[PDB]
Amino acid sequence: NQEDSMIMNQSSIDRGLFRSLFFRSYMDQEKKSITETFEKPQRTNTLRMKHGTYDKLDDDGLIAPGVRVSGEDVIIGKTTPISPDSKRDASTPLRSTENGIVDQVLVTTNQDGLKFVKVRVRTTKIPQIGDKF
Amino acid sequence: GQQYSSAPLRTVKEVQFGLFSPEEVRAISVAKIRFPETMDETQTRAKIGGLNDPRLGSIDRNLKCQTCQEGMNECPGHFGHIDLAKPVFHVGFIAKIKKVCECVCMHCGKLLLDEHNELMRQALAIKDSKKRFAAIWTLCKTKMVCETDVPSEDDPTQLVSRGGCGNTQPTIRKDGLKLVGSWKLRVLSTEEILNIFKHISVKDFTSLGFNEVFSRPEWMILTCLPVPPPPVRPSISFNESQRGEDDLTFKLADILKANISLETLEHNGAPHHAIEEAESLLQFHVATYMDNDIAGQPQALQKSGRPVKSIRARLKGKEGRIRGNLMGKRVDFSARTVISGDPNLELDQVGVPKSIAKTLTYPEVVTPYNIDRLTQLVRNGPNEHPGAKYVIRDSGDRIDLRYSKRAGDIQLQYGWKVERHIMDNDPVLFNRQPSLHKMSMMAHRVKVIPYSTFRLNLSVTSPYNADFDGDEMNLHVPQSEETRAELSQL
Amino acid sequence: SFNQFVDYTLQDIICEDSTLIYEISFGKIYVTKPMVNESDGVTHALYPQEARLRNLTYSSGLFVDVKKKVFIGRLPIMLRSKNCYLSEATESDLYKLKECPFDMGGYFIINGSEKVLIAQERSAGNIVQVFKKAAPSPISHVAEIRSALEKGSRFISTLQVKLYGREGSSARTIKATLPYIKQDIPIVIIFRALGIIPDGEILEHICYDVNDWQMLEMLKPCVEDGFVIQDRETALDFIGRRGTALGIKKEKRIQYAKDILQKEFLPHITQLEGFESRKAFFLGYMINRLLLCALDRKDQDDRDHFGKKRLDLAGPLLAQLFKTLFKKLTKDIFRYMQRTVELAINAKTITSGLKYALATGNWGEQKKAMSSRAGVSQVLNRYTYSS
Amino acid sequence: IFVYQNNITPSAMKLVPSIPPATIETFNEAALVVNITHHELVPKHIRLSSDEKRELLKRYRLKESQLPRIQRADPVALYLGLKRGEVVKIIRKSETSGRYASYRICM
Amino acid sequence: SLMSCISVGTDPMPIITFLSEWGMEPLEDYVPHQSPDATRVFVNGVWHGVHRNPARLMETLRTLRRKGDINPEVSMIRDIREKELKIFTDAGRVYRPL
Amino acid sequence: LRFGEMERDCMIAHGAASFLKERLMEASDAFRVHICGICGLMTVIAKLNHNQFECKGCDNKIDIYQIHIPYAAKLLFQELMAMNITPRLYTDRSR
Amino acid sequence: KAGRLAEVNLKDLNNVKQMVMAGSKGSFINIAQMSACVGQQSVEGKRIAFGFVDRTLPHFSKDDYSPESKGFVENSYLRGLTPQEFFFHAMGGREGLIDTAVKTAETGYIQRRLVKALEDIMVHYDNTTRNSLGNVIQFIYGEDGMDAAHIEKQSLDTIGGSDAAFEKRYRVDLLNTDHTLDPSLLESGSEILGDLKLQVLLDEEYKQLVKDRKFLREVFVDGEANWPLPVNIRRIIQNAQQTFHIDHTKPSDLTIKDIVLGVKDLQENLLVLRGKNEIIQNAQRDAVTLFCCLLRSRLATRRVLQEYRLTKQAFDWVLSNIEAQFLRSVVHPGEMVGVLAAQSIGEPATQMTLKKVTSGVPRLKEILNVAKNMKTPSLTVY
Amino acid sequence: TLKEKAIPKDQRATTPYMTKYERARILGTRALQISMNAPVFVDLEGETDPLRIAMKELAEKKIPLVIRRYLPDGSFEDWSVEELIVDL
Amino acid sequence: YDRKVPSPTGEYVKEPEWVLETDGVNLSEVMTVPGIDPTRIYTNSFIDIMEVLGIEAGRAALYKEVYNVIASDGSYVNYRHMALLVDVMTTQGGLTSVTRHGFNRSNTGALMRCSFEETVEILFEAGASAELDDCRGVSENVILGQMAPIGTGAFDVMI
RNA sequence: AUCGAGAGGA
DNA sequence: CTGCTTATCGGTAG
DNA sequence: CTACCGATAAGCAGACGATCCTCTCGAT
Ligand SMILES: [Mg+2]
Ligand SMILES: [Zn+2]
Ligand SMILES: [Zn+2]
Ligand SMILES: [Zn+2]
Repeated sequence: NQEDSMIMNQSSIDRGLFRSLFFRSYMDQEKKSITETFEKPQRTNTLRMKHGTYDKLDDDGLIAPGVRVSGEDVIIGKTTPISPDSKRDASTPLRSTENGIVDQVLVTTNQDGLKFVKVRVRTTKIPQIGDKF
Repeated sequence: GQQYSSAPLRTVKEVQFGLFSPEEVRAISVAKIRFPETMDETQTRAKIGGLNDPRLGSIDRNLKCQTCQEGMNECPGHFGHIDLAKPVFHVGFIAKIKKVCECVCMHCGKLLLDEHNELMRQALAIKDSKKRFAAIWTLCKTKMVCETDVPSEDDPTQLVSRGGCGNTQPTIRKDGLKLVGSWKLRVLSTEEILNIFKHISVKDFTSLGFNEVFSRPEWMILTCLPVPPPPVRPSISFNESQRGEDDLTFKLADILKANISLETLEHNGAPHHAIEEAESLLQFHVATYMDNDIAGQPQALQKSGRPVKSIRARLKGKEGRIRGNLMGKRVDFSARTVISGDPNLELDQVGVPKSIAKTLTYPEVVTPYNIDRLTQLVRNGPNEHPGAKYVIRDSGDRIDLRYSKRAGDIQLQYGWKVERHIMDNDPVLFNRQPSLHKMSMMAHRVKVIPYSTFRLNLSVTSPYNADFDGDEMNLHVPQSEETRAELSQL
Repeated sequence: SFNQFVDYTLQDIICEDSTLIYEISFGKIYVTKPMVNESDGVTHALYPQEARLRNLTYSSGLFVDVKKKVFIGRLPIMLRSKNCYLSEATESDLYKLKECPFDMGGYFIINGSEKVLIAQERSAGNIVQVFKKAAPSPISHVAEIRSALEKGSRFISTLQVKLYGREGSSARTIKATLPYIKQDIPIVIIFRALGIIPDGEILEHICYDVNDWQMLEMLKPCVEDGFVIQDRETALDFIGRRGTALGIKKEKRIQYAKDILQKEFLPHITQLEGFESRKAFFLGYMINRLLLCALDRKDQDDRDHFGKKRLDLAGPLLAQLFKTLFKKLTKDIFRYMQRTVELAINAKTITSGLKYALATGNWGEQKKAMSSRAGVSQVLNRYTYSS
Repeated sequence: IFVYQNNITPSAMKLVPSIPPATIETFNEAALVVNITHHELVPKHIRLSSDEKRELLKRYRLKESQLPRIQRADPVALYLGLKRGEVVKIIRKSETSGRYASYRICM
Repeated sequence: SLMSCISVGTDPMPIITFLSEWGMEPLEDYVPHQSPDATRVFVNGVWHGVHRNPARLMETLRTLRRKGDINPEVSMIRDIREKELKIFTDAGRVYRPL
Repeated sequence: LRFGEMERDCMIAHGAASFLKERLMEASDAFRVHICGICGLMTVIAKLNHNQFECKGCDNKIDIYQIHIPYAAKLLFQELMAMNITPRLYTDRSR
Repeated sequence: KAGRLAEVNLKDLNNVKQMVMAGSKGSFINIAQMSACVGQQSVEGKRIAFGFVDRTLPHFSKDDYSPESKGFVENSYLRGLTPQEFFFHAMGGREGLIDTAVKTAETGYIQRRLVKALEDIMVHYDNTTRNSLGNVIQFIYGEDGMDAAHIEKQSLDTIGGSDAAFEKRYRVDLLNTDHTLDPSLLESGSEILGDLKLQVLLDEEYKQLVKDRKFLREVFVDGEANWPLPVNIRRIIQNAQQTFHIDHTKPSDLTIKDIVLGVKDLQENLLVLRGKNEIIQNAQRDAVTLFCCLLRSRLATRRVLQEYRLTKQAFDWVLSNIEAQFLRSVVHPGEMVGVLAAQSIGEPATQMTLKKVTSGVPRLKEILNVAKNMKTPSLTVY
Repeated sequence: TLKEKAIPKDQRATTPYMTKYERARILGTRALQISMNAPVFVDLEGETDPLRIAMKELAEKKIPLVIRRYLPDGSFEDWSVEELIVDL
Repeated sequence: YDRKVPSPTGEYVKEPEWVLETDGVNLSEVMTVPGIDPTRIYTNSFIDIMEVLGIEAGRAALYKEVYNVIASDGSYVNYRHMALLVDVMTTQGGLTSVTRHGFNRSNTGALMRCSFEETVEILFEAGASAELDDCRGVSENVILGQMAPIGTGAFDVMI
């Protein structure tokens, strides 16, 4: 506890002392004759997809809420059809460092008529060793 | 991860700074630079013989760099060049272009005060090219006329000879980019000054900070401008179907449009005057692609925003090339975490947390000594701590240890490299910024610990100047044994 | 601050230059309760909560009565303003609206993100200030006034009343720097320019005590630089000025000066014809303040005094924009008419010109050269209620 | 040694380097009232011979320029008369070692 | 701080039209040498002339303020030992209660 | 993580140079360019696998050398080249 | 005075006093402010100046220069600051925060410049000190060719002491039955009495010790003995008389030559500059000079034989040890001092945060600019 | 002209002691070779660390490396890891 | 002021002296005065000291101030470090500033002087005056990313 | 991924 | 809170 | 006496400004 440290009772930590929920939100739109699409991706002459597993996405290209996400797991599967010289991947993975459970998923539309999505992921965070106070 | 060179390899010894000649620029290049376009010759997505390519680097990850071959990750990018019809001033040298034009008169182009003056005699003998030019300037800035003849030093009369026609020399001023003076108005054209330096005697160069072969005033103002290659101005962004080029590419387009804005007035419909209006903008862009911080106007739109960059502000101090990417680079094999202090550690020790240990690696050569522990290390793999990822073979091929079919095997031969996790008692550099010392930069011993902090000894608190109030701290890991020495011995 | 910008400031900024060249002349403004016309659909009453989820802008439509009912654009509405609706809603109503009862709003909102307008602080105009100058400076004291109006465009005509020559330095002249001008003018010429000709009446506007000889002695060297110019007509004449100014003048440069002293020289007080003594007293008051600090009877003016500083808040903040934005909409209709000479309204300009500024920080649209950049409108911050 | 007691008109300083090999040094009396080399800070300066120069220049293996320099109109250097090439030796006292040798070529 | 607010800013016009209708000699008709016992009057830093006996002018102003007839925002700065009286109606001054 | 200019300076104090070349070459960027023995710049066309290095204009075939410098340096020198300045690199100790 | 009233009231079981007694955290001011009173707050040197022209806050009258009106907090942090007090204290605190964020700013501009001005300055090999051009700066690093790492503070006995106390200490007169080495101190002491070949060697010792005292006092006019110097002789001596376990009751086995011609031949072996030519070996002498004062000094026939009695076996070791340690203290050709010299000044520069002379980083800003525009100029005439 | 130079074995002005930097990269340059399965010139007393061996080889003066010490003018002095004294 | 000075008995006794302290500076005319000791008069203006008493006095005077900057704040930095800094300033001939005007024009190789403040121009005139960079200094070898002539790389190992 | 802004950590 | 440039003044030469 | 040249004094203008770090937002 020397030099601006402190010792924290683990026992108290476990009964609930400084425990916290943490929520994060992920977002996506479509296009700006050429429109982006929401779907669980595949190869498709694309051979430029992300690293993690899309396996948590159903058919709309989104995760369901009950599921559990961790590491490079894809959250929003979304493909973009390009001619040009088919469908190039534009999927947003879960944050490199983050983990936890999907809380709510919002499917809506914007002023222009774009398929619009907001995914909320939730983690519980316990007072760990290097946490500031 | 490169190739094999009949050309030897050697340390750089000397660095010579000079200037570009029309002779060089036109022979050093392979590109021609004709059209102000970039790509799509009527929709045709390729390269085009205009600005990007004709014997230069490619974009679609192709070895089509013209026998330059081999991979973007190899071709430095030759270069070509852009034929400026009308001569064009240089930006950073406006100061000196004036200065020299204040030291040399008109018509013949000759030194103003020879050895005949008994003060200039203290300039042609002094060492250094820098202080010499500062000496001459002080004397030949008052005197105007080229002089008839004219002493004779030393002594009485009447006179001797040297050569020249006695015309008056103007009082030159700075007007944005042009040079205008008064005689007793006439503006000094770029064509007018090039012709003054195209001649000029051989002992006129050396007399004032210049060189016969390396740098001439006839090169100081720009005959033929060099065109920088693609690896200096990259491409796309957020499309893969809707372009999105850099920004030095935009400014070269502005010069190219202005260059064949004059030839469409020389060999085509030719007005006599108000064509000087176009000579300012073609000079302005080469005066703005090289610098944009002087006086008058900045720049702005397109296909982008404002103002502008213009090389120099890639060079200027902090976050630019020298002080940001050369003197202090960002580097691999490093880690950062909040520190907390440990009394049950030894002074020279540093608690590296487990997950960081699984991340950072040290290349170890397979030597008959370590095999027994090193092969176990391959078998443990990049998940369990005393393990390893990446195994490097004879031909420099990369075994990724966290994918692949043969990874729960691998018989390690001699002289193979194996990148391993960090194990206990390895020597690592461990600093805290702001780094005020040697002693904010100390080697440490490793003991892999649980929990996410870097653990370190309370008595090493002082030389790093740290609290536990949330101070984060950096750690660097060597990669050569020699370095591993130079860490624990220095 | 936002309620004053809607319930009035909006009104009067519309007027003024609205009248056009027939007579397209603007009038009242009706302001809706926040709506959003979404594509292939109806006009919808957008509540706070809906805006944030949907990445929309909680803005209402402006309507303005034009002359020989019309949509001008969309104004971002400050929450718990005026009609965030909300500012009407009872506690129970708030929960059903899925909006927090502890929410106090502040913050309206753009592209679904909540945005706060940050109070800006500058030095107040229309105050007389005296400033003792450094050592290598020829001038010793300077009386400065950032004269600028309150209801009529944005003209910042800064005026300096300098007092050259150090203590010791012989003959301390006083000159003043006028706006459109180029050189400095002795004050005795300024007065004579306004219409006060006889000295003594000059020093009456300045010095307000017959006994006070010390000040009067201070002004003796000024008069000496005057009696080159001993009549009104020639006092407007010594505004020249210098090297070359067109050439063809005399009767044209006199009328040039005769405007600068009414339109530019102290733009407050007034800007019209029949006022000359209203200003010369004020000018005399400046000289009184400048010399009152040169005799060291009163202190040099404090720069950090909070009562001579003003805060530009969300209201008059939006004013700055709306003035500029409304004039760009105005001078677009003037150019649509020009090509007509035989609908027209570009409502997006005001709509997106407010949104852009309120989204970024660059308070002034696409120019950014206005160094207001300083993160005017920041992204709320909701880590804890107290923050 | 010229000993003027007020000032020199610049038309006179240009007739100084006009008689080689002889040298003339102009000295003001306001600068000569007290001896500067007597002062606490100033240590003893000792001019050395051209034969000892080469001895310094070879035995420390230096270049003409590479030596620490002293000014031509330097207060001490004027007091001993140093032309270009002429080097001084300076025996300053130090809290690290009793003595320390310093050298300055006159530029 | 907790108590502080920003001035919203009223129309200056009813103050002007009040003063000139309660003594207050306009600036044009002012003669400095024969009325030195004069408090000059400022409104948003505009010199609207001079007032003789401001003592009773003050207590009438302060009462109108405290009653409501003059917007309670408007600050009324009487200088005793400088012979000035300034009335400010700007939109940005910071004020507090007490 | 950035190994700042201020951080370099501490490694210099320690006299550890082999580490500073490790940190500024092996980590970060290292690049293998190709200089003309005569003209001195980066003109040489790397016709590798075919042994050819024919730098035209100077008509060089044999007198061409390989060097190890950071890509930032190559970026620096190119930028200078484009700004009409020759930053030449020479192979031998003497001039 | 209020402080020191609270200082001599804190009992020995008082924890705050105990951490101060340890030097672990805190000091006297910390005590004074917490228990007694927090004192007079200051902004820009001067005590709280008027804002409200002629008064500090509108809670006071004008022209009030008394203590509380101009920002003196009579109460301690335990007692509580008052309404006014608190704002005053706030005004002070704020300046602290302000200048900190402007100090490190001004320091890191110092530090960077220093570092960039010295940089390439290293030793080498000719043990001198030079830059990239090979333009020499120092001919011997730090004027003595010693690394600062090894160096330590050591009193120079020759510098202090009375002319009466000095002889007593150092003079060995064999021709003088009241100033000879007692036959209890030396094996030969009684036979050494008289002798004219050993009273030209002792007169050689005592005369150099007196040339030293006139030489040191000419250097250190301060009268200060204690000076940074390599090799701790005091500790080599304490190592000698505990390694060889010497009783202080039986006489030495040293000769008078052993000592006197010992120290003079060790002096020859304290190499720093090595060149066998005239000029180098002349600077070799002019680098060891202070450390040889100090060793004679110390050691001194009288010292060695009477103060800390030494045997011939021990003394030969001591002499061997000093030469050994001395060669370890030399700067290593290659030491980069450029940086090291900057770093050593730029670091405490950062650790400066707040009586008329300009001081601190602001001054240091003039010094490193060679400023013609210096704030506080001053003659100091004697 | 290549070449000379060079400064003979007689008249050595340089410290006969091995410098801490000379030591650190002697160990360094050897541990580079030791790590890479190369002949060892001492008996290995149960130590396996490639830098640990270079230390033992140094204690017994069995390292065949030769220092070139460069003096500003250009001159160099050659010293073997046998003539040099390790004393740090 | 307090002085420590030798008594005829041998010891240093405390002998207090009278010392005058001034708010102005003109050493050219103050030491020339009858009464004061013109072998002890000191100024806190090392710039004047230089001008009057020679470059070498300029050193120590500049040292005394670097010293008082440090020691006034209860710190001690070892002589060699200040003494180095000080002397770098002095060895060019006059008082060389630790700013871009001083030590950046001083004939040093361009690349090294690049990595400072006037980055671009330094390169420019280097192209104009045909500067030959020596490449034996620190920054030059950092730019080219090579074994820098520093400690370790000051010499060169062979077989 | 680049540029431009602000918020916070030591 | 600083170096460089321009203008003005006193001095010498024809 | 007038004109030219040199020297000094005053007035105007430039090139940087702690190190690293983590996040959020908007844009051709
Ligand atoms: Mg803290
Ligand atoms: Zn290529
Ligand atoms: Zn000619
Ligand atoms: Zn070439």
